[PDB]
Amino acid sequence: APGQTGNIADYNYKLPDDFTGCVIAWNSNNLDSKVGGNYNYLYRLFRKS
Amino acid sequence: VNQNAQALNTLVKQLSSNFGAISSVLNDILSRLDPPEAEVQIDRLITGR
Repeated sequence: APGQTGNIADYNYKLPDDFTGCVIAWNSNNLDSKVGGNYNYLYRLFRKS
Repeated sequence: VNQNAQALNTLVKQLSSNFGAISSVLNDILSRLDPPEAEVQIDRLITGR
């Protein structure tokens, strides 16, 4: 959400207040998912600021 | 002399009025709520003062 906090919002990417688009999602579970977990994608959970 | 004293006195006392915000002191509002939700309270305080 624009201008709202969160774990991935604060520590990774926050949407700007000028965002006019739609938040569109699609289910990737039949493609990007792998057996035993998908280690290709990453995320940064913690940061100093 | 009484109209200037009473005019300046009302002019100072209106700073103590809250005008619809959480508190009349800007440090308690800026030191607690986040800046995007807080900016609405600042615009109501500036418009009242």
